[PDB]
Amino acid sequence: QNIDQPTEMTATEGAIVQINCTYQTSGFNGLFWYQQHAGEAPTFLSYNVLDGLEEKGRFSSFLSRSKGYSYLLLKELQMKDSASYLCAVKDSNYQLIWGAGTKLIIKPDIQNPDPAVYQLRDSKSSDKSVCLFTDFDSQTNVSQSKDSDVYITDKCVLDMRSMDFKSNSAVAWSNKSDFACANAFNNSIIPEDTFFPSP
Amino acid sequence: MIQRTPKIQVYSRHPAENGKSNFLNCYVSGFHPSDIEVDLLKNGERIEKVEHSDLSFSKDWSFYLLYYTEFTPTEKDEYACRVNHVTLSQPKIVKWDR
Amino acid sequence: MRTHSLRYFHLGVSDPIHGVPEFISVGYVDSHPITTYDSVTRQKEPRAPWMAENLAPDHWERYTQLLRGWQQMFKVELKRLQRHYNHSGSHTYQRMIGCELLEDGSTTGFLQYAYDGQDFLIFNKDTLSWLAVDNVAHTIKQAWEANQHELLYQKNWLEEECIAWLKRFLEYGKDTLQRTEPPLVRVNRKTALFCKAHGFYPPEIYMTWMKNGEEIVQEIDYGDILPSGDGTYQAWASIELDPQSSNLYSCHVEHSGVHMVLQVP
Amino acid sequence: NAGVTQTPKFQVLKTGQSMTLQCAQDMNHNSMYWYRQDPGMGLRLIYYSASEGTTDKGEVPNGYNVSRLNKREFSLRLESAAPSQTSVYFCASSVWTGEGSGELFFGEGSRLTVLEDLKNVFPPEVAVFEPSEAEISHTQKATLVCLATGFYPDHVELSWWVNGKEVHSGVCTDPQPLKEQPALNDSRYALSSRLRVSATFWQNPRNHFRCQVQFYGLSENDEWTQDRAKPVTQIVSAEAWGRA
Ligand SMILES: [Cl-]
Repeated sequence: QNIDQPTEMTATEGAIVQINCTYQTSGFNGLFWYQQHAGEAPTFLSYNVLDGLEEKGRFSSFLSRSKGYSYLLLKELQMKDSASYLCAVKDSNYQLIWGAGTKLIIKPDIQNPDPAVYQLRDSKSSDKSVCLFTDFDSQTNVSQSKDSDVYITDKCVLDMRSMDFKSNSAVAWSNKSDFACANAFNNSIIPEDTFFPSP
Repeated sequence: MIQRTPKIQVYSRHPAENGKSNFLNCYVSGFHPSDIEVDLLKNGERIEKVEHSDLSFSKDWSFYLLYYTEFTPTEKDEYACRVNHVTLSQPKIVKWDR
Repeated sequence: MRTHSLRYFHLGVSDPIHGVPEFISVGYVDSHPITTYDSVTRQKEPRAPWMAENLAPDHWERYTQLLRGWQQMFKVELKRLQRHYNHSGSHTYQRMIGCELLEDGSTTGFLQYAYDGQDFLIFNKDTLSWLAVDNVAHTIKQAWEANQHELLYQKNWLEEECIAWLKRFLEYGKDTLQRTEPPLVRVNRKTALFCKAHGFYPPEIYMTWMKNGEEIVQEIDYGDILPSGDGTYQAWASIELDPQSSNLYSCHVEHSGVHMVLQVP
Repeated sequence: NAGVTQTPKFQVLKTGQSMTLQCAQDMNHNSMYWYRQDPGMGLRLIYYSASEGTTDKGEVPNGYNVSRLNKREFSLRLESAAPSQTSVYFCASSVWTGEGSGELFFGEGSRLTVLEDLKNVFPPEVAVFEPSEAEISHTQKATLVCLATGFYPDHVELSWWVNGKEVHSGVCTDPQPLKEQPALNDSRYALSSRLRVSATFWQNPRNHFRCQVQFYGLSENDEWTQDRAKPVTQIVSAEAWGRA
């Protein structure tokens, strides 16, 4: 008996995504989808047991019993749809078999990109120098550091709700004397117009 | 609720023959609710080594049971089935008619 | 293959006499018990050797757990019903679920409940609705029909799962369930003619009397088909003799695709 | 109307230690379940309880036992913890077992890490870095950064506090920590978070910014023998003030 779904999918805010689940079981008593935000409990999304499509708000769930296949369809994607999606099938003895889950990543629509690398102010309590790559469009990918004494985190989307403003950023830091924001993200492909303020 | 009284049928496994071993069956069916008391009688006395199937379920929601005992029919010996149920005021006796 | 069926019955009793189970559940394939569970043993066990021989201990362990859960659910439902009927004393609640695989390949599926041995709720898996016989059933009807997914699940189980289980058990039990033992048939006089058949399997049989080549069903007394105790069955049918006229009487028996006629000289 | 309540949220254990996870539900559900969730695989059932008064093994029962104490409570016991039992544990419940279509209701999860030795447990060092003046003049916004570094295991909760109240708007915290030494199985971790405000808000000298990290670590009964301070459960924070 097994259940298969892709490990990860990436789509753009506002778009549509279809998450596939295929299953091979001894018997079939229905298919469930659950949503699981990172660090949180799974919550029930949908149940299908006859063939067809069922809609529920922006989500729809489809089932083909003869193909052993279901999909979860998310329309008008929002950042809050970023989560894992778990498929599970009830077999002939009413036991659930769980798929390993699909991590859904949503790229925000950055209206006015203004890519830049800024030097944050030192803390008197830390020996680290800290650099912030920010305001770049979502097609940019942030590479991990090639130096073992430089730490670079992946990009993160922040939402300034009062201003209806979203922005991507990544952080690099080090206590090495060789470290400078001009070189912090040298292992990444960054936009040609990235702004580097004078030191 | 409506309580249904048991139908009671007494018969041998095979066509009976004096001197030839057989089985005496009492088939009790169509009754509701399920508590029921069944005894086979030889000459009006309760037979001791008597077996029965598990309570069984019919599609129409009533119950049935088969009570049976091994025996050798003779000309003299008379056999019967005695049944009590909530629908019956006194135990009901059906004789084995051969 | 002739027609075959799989059914599971539940019985709940609200105030049972000492030692008598408040809950029993029994499965059947055709007329053959295959499984049993009750609230005294709290174990699901095979009732046919070909079930014991083909289903591993993990099957009995899993369904034992499920039936313990179904026992508790049944007690809660019966408590609800008897409170809403405003009934005192001991009352019964029954369920039957199952399916038939017909000789022509078609299928049926059914699910119904009874209170005190009378129809209470009957599922229609085509209209996906429950038929309620009274206003206590009507309240339950409304609650169950508000759960559309559960109606769909039950339709799928009746149409697909149940039939798959039936075919699986039919193959386990093929030496018993698919055999044929033809009837031994005789006529005697008791004034009526008795046509008597025994030793046959499967139990489905049709016996009748014809007079001069015509069947008068209203004049015929049909005996029940009865278990003989050895796995075979017996049955009979009688017709009254007219002492005023001679007639050609014949007993007709049909069993498992074979027809038999015994003419009374 | 609490739903499913399980405790504890986090726990570090030494190999061989005992532990009980608690789960209660107030939904009058009949069936309860204990699952473990591990990277790269589907949920695996450990033990379940179809109804009050019965329990049975799931798919991975070895090393565990359970007690269905009553209708509401289903506890999970690790009598002798082992490193393979490092996992995230979820209790769940359903209205009953016969509801073929019935869904599961999940508790919040319990993250267990089982270690051969507790000498690898460290709280985070927490530092806050004030916004770049170039950012303020280029964008009219101001991004503070909080770094929580060197902690192990990954049992932390980072939050921002502005004027003594927790905030979420304008915050992004890495969803996954960074392994400071990616090649080591027991590497300590780093976590970064950003809080972005308008330049006007940052430029009010009486606005107060604090990054706080709750670390779940050792308790009184855990044995400690190292020279450094015992890495107990604790809150580590760092602060900044608005700058005119
Ligand atoms: Cl109706």
